[PDB]
Amino acid sequence: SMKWMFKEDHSLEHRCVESAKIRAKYPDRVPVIVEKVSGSQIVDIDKRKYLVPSDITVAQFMWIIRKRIQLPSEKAIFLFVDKTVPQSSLTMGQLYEKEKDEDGFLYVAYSGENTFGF
Repeated sequence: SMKWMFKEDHSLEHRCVESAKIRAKYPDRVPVIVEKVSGSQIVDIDKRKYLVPSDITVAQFMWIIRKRIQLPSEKAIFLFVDKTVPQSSLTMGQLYEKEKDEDGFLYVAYSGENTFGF
């Protein structure tokens, strides 16, 4: 189970306000929080917060993260949104609706292994 440092760093209200602010200013983009699955071997990521157009796919977003942590192409990465790996043909906008947190953000976990959940 993920202990999100973004959630320990900011209160529920804080997160609710800021996500609503960013969604009002940029309604065609979805706010994303990215943290590494605890105990996974993969390198930690330098950038945690992401504002991405709802027109891009999950496969495209994964490339962004892969490139961010400079993961070799021959190494796997798996995204988790609430213990389940999301469909790569899905758009971040479609994905936002189904998996958005109570606070208005989309939380994405990543790992080098899919032993984490479903």
